[PDB]
Amino acid sequence: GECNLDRLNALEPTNRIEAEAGQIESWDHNDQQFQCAGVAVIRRTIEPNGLLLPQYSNAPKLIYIERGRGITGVLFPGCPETFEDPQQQDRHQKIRHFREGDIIALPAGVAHWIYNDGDSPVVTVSLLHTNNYANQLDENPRHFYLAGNPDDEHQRQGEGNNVFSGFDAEFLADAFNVDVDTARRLQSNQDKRRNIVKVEGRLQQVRPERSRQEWERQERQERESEQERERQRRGFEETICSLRLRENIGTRSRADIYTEQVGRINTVNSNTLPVLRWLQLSAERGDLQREGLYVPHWNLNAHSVVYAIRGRARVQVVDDNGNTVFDDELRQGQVLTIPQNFAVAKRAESEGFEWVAFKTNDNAQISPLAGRTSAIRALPDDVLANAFQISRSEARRLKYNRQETTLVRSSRS
Amino acid sequence: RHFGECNLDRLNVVEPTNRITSEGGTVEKWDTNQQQFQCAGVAAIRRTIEPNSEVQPNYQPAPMLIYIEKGRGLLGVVIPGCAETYESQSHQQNKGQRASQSQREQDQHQRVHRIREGDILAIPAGVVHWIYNDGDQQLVAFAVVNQNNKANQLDEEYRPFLLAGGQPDEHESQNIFSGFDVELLAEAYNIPVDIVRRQQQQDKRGNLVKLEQQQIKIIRAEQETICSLRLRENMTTRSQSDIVSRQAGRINIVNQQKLPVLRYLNMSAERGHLFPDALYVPHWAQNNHRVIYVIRGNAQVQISDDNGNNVFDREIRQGNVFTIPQFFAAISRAGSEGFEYVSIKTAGNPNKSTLAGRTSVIRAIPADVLANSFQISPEEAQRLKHNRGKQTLVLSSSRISE
Amino acid sequence: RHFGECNLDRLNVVEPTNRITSEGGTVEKWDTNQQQFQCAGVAAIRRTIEPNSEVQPNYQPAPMLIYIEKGRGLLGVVIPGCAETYESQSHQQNKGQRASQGQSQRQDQHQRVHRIREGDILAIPAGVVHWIYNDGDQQLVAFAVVNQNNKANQLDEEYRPFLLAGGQPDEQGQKGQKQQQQAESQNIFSGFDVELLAEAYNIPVDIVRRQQQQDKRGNLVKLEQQQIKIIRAEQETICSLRLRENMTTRSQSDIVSRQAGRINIVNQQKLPVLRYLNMSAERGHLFPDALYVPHWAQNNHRVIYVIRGNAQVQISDDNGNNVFDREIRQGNVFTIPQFFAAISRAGSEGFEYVSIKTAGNPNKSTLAGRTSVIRAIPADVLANSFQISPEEAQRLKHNRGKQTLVLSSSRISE
Amino acid sequence: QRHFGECNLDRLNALEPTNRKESEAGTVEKWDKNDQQFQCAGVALIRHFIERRGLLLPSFSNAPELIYVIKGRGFQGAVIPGCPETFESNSNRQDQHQKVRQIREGDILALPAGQAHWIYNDGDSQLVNVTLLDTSNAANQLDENPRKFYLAGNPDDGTNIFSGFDQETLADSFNVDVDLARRLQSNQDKRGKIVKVEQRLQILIPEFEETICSLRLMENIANPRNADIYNPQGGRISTLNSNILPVLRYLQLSAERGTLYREAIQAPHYNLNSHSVIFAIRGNGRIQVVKDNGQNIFDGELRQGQALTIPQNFAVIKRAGSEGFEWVAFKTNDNAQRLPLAGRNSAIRAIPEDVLINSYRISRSEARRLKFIRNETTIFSS
Amino acid sequence: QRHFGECNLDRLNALEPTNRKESEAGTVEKWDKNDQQFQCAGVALIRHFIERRGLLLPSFSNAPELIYVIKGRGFQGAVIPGCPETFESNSNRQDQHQKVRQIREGDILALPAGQAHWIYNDGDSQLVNVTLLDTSNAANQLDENPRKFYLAGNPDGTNIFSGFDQETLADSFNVDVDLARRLQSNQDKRGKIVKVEQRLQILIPERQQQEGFEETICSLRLMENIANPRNADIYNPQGGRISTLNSNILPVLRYLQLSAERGTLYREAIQAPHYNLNSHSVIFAIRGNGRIQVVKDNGQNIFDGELRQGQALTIPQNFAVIKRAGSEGFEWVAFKTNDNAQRLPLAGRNSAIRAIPEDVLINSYRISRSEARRLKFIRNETTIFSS
Ligand SMILES: [Cl-]
Ligand SMILES: [Cl-]
Repeated sequence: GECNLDRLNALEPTNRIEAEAGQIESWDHNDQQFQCAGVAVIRRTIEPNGLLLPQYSNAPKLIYIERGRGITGVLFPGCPETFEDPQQQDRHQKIRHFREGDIIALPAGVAHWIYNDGDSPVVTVSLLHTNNYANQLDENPRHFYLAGNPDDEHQRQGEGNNVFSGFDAEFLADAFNVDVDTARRLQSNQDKRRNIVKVEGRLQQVRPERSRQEWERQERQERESEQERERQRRGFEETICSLRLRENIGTRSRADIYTEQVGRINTVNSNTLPVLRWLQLSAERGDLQREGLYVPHWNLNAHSVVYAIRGRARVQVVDDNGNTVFDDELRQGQVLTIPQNFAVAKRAESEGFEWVAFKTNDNAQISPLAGRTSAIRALPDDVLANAFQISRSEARRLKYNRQETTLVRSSRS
Repeated sequence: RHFGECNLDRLNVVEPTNRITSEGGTVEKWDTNQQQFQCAGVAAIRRTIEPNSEVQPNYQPAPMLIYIEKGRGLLGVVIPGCAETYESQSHQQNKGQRASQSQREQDQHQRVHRIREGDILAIPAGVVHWIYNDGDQQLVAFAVVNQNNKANQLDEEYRPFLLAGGQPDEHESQNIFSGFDVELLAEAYNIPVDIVRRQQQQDKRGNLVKLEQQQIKIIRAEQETICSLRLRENMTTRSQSDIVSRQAGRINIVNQQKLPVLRYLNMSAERGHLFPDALYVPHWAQNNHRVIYVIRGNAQVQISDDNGNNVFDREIRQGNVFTIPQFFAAISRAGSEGFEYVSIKTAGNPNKSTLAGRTSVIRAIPADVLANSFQISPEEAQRLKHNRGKQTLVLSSSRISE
Repeated sequence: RHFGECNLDRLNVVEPTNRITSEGGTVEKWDTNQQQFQCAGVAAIRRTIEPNSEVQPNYQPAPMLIYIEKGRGLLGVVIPGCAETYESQSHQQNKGQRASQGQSQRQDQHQRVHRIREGDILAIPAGVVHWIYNDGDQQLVAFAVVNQNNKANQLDEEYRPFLLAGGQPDEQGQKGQKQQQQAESQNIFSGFDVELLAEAYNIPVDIVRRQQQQDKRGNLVKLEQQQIKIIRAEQETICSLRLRENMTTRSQSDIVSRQAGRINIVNQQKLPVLRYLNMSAERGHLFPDALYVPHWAQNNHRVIYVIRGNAQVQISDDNGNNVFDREIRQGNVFTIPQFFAAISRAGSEGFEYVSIKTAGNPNKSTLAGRTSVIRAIPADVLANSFQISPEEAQRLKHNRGKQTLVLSSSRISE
Repeated sequence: QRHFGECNLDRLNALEPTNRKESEAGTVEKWDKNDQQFQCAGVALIRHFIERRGLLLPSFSNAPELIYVIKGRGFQGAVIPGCPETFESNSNRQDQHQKVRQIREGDILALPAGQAHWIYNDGDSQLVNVTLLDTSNAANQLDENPRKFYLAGNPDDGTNIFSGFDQETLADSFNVDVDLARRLQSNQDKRGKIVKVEQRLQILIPEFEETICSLRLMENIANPRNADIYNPQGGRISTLNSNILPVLRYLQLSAERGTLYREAIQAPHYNLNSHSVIFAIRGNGRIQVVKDNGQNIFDGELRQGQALTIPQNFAVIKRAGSEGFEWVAFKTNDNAQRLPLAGRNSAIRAIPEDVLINSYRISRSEARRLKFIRNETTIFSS
Repeated sequence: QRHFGECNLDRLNALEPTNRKESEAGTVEKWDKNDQQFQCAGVALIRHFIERRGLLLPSFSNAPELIYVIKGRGFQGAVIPGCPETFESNSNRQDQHQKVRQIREGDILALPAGQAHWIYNDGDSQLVNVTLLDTSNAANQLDENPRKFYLAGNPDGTNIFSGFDQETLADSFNVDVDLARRLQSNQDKRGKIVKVEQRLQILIPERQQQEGFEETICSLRLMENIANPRNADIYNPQGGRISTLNSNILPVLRYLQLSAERGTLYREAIQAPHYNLNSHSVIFAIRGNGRIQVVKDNGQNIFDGELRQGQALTIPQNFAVIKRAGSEGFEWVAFKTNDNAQRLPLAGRNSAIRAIPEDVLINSYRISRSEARRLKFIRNETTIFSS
């Protein structure tokens, strides 16, 4: 009975790992609310020139980039290395660039590294879906490092904590056909830098730096023009191995649902990012203005793990007995898990509210209770009338008075 | 509890839990309660079938893959609803019929497969199967059951249902017909009670029985769609291999892209041949647990977990069984006689990442990322990526020439 | 055309349209404008490769199934993007690289090769480069059917092989490469500028000149010496796809009639890549005087290749018209169009055949025997349909007993 | 896919409702979801009795359900999230709502997890529903409890989903006066889950996300024109799976409707890939169930209104009494598959005589009789 | 899959537009859809020039299309049948429509057959589109003509409403006959691309208003940027970069059965000789120039020339092709006629020559072993070759 939850709580990180060039914070995956939903949550902060060591996990990950910009190398076994220096010097797999607003999907068992090549910190919030079918190992989240000497993110031959440390140095030297001293160093037995390490100088790799700067400068200038106009208005390497793993759900200009002056919701799911079909996960990015109201709704086929990015919202959650199981302000940095089918509404405070919600299904569905497209509107007038002991005229008010779908201005509350 | 969640700091080679001596052979069971098997969600059975003996038909609610280690014989698997397309209708019944023939009015049965050394057999969950050793040597079958397969809606208890036979007594558990009322079964089959009485008899013979009566009226190929599903595949690396290193060995991956029904079992198998002192590159399986069965030779195997702990460091020999958990890293070095093994995995499309060699994830990482990650020079990083040259999964000794 | 729409009043066994004699063997082509082949939308090639000879690597935009009638050899098929996992890196190679303290980015490796043998069927995906090497005792004889109407072929109906090497045997102002290469079929490298290829491959122009030379040896060439340096097994994971399957009915059969014969049906439920080729094959062995039950194919055309013995075959169309009534002998080729009804009776020495089919999941309806559509009709429906007694209707349904696809003679005992 | 249970069973029992909740216009009966037979199958079973003019108020559940209409007739409205309203009044003459379906005896209604629906009894007498709540379904991400989230009324005698919200949030959300928003919470409604409509119900009707709005949710399994198996002296069976009703491939559920004639036998068999939950509609039948080790775990009768769970692969046989026997069975997988053990198409018929001869130590004449003497399939005549 | 066309290709020419239709606010150019290479590919190619404040009126086509944004920026509104309007004004103080998306240089937009859309130039540069209309697609059950069904305006009345009686229009829309006749656009002489009044008002975040399966429909992504260097699939600092767009990047493409490629060759660099396994490739030259050769089945060269900006060339399925940029580099988009189009390189890493044993090459070309090893291994780059 892991979802018999009489009260929900806004949850903050309970463990923090400090490393040489960043830190890692984890929420308590043993909290009944995370057990109910089958997930673990972690927040990684990478300083400029910081390198998150190559690693893989037993669970698929959806990473939201709250702040900063950088590069990530996802390691697809058997896929050709298509980024290479000119022949006469290095070759490696494709480099992906991430920025604030990006969602990154990492299948279980796929190794990756991440590097902050900007001037401000990278902050990434990750949902580990430990209850995922792809994880036949352990309900607890596990992290397998390929390099370095990490601390366990959910606690606080070789002596190090990466996988090479579990092998005899002689075995590794033989396998890699390298000197035994070099194989010993694979074990990172003397490394004091923990999970995120500092790069001296610039990280060298094959990537389109020059053209990328010309492209980002062009967009910044288009953002500038648009901002100004607005104030004036007053082989198989091409296919599987090229699989897209990121989508910018924060893009200012994109919306799946939008009420002018009120709010917007952007969603990523398998209809937009194909790999989510295999991860069985999705995400939404929500922004509410002052008085913006996300009307009462329920998630039909998913838990919704909400991470408050900034601002504040009064959130109400109701279970199957009509009990209010949450009625409080959700604050920046906190996580609220909304169990599948529970009804929820969110009303921003005067400063507004932004959130990202990770949903435990490939194409998570919601049903609004009020407004256009709502469950109430699908009901016959006379079903409403007899169900609530009201007239058919009052029933039509409940159905049509609110002409927006999903997001609307709330003046009373 | 902790073993179920693969919280093990120490894996061991798994020894058969019990031995049943039947009239026609011996059955050894690796039960689902061994800690390594709790982690992997599997059970195993080794059956040694004497010449001219058969196994008693049985079914179970989880799928399994069977490796024929030795001998030759005949396998029956029934597929409900499929027509019986193996038959021995004679000219004399043809002529008898036409000479005066309708509904009110010598054998027919479903297809039987010749099986031999090196075959892998796919038994879907719930399908009835039986085996006949018609050879002059012992037939040895090693089966791994995926107790955690989606197909098994019961639980992790290994639960075989017998159509015939029972637990042996001197060279409880009885067949399902014993639980039915005798007269009701007779009426259902429309047969004399005494035939049902013989079906329900306590059978002290066991799970495997001598074929006292001759068996040459079984229809055999060597005398449709779902019904046409192929169930056996020869795994010898010498006839088919995905990786071949001239001086190191061969690997043959039998997944759903070789044997279609493995898509639905969500199970696969690998056969490997390591020449003396060769290695299997360090690696981890991304979407499957593995049960390894050593068929020839010996090797040094090491396994590491997510905290850098060595969890396995053993010389394994012929007949040894051990588990490699999903996500754990493993490496193998064959002894000076080489090494041969079969690996049965809990995915129909298994995927692994290798760490050394031509297709490794290390070669996929920029050298300068490796340099900073391991605190080595870019030149040391370059050798990590490139010193193995062309070899990927099976690696020649870098130490002992030959 | 009347043929392209299968409005054929008579079908006949189809003889090879071209015979091309190369240094290393012979190529026989059944070309697409044969009337039977226009109906079925197929081409066929029979290749007989002399021992220690190789086919010149080639590819084509339609899928192909290849039956190995005799011999044994090695098959190569390239899958773009798959790592080359057959290699012969040597201990001396390894030692050298390590001890130098200098290995970095700045004796062979190639893709998987398959042992093929008599009785094998080979699946060649459209567009895949393939080559054959006969390293065995006897001539290697391969019979290939190419599905020109397959969805993978976006070109047109003319059979189109592209040669990486070899050519025809015999014992804004464009810049004139077409004028230059001429000096009636060449490999694709002859169509490219010499200097461009040299730069692209980073090799001296001399090697490119030899690549582009007109090669009068043909499609099959004798090898200098035995190719001992090829690595062989017996010396998304599409790279692991199986492309060969042995059809011998004695090793596997779906239908076995002790007194009549055997059928082995190789569809996508036995060889998974057939799902994507949307082709399949069947091997049958009929005992003397046995029959193949009257039937029709619901979702495929069939090309039949007679591999042993002989039989009489009849084919009927939707008019009750006999469109085929011939005695068929070893080596004959003929077509059964989709939906046409067909029956065969083996001769005195039996009959073996291979059938190549334009569906990965073939479906046929039989008319006589244990799984026939006739047994599925109510007896009184048969009685009124045929104007026969209910007694005769019953006999139609049950006189053939437990046999379904392969039927013993009802009139001659073994 | 499915969530696991504990299937160590020694004795099955024929199960009747253990809890009964009375509403103004009907009763809801609950079988004991805690029973080990239901925990093994991973399901709960519910029966609704809806009086004339009675309305089962709109609700949704975290468990997918199959609802079998045992008797009566009426209307169902399923609320598809995001789909337009395609039933409407003639605007030049008011009402507008999503499509409604007539339902009647024999209908199976399939409801995905989280989908709201209501039901109205349009007939003259009782409308009786029996619902299978598949709590171990992959689509139920909560736990074993099959919850009912009511959009209206006060099932607990607020207690609908609107009761838990502040009236001010409700007023703003619907854009209505505060007194009208309070009525949503149904605080003083004492009528329960099933209520009498005023007069007659006024309704518009003619007189995975991949299925946007157009998917069939109902199909009749009792109609004898639909029979899959028929023997004039044995009975008839009709199966419902994704090859008949596409939505069942997403719900991973099947159903079977059985009629045995007097003294007839349903062949001994086992369910290859699912549990089977039997609900006896009418008549009575002797049933026998046998577990993995050959032990009989049920040797008794099933009568009207009783339920019996057959775990996956357990062997079962049924023989009707002298008036016959009718049931519906819910099966916990898409395309549930039976393997008969006797008769045509059976496992015994597929095994060579020579193997049976050695298995049972019978002669060939006895193995021939065993294989071939019952020439019927699945349903055996008396 | 596709309907078939004639592919007896003896000669290819670089192709430029042959028809042009001028509107008041732009220009629509059509390549010759009856030139043999487009008939063989089964495609038509079109280019729109949309001047500032120009509006490409709403229309749908029987052909699925891929639209590449050559230059500029604007908005696209696709009309998904049956889906609710999820963009709306704040009613608690007007407009309501389906979601609109900002588009810009390098965007590929995918449009199923039969689906209406409109495009607006929101910038000051001309907005330039190159659209591939896939007329042999299984989705096109008409014929090889790529038809445009206009919902408004007078593209030649000549929109869809023009052919209905106004009484039928009046009753259907429930409007007066004055407004119904307006639907027919009988007096409109502006063509297909028209100037909006002042600036177009539409709902979009931070732009405040003033004064072929359906199983994915409603939530599909329809656009992806293939020119952004950060999305490169292949990159060589002295060769260039390639980016492929297929159903593993954009799920709707699995139902359109189309792919695309965006290439940039640096000065003098080479795109390895190769062929496309499973599709035709329609190359449109975006900038610079490239030497290109195409070879057909019997080894004969059928194209030996240059491709300059604004020109298009078709490489039929399996024909071999090589490209070498000029001294200023070469940039193109290629539209490919299958889901998950795949290239088989003939030279370099991952190529057919490299997959073949040296011994076979020795006998194939009559070269020595040292020649064979150099043939296989001397170019160690993949796909894009440096200069
Ligand atoms: Cl990406
Ligand atoms: Cl989009």
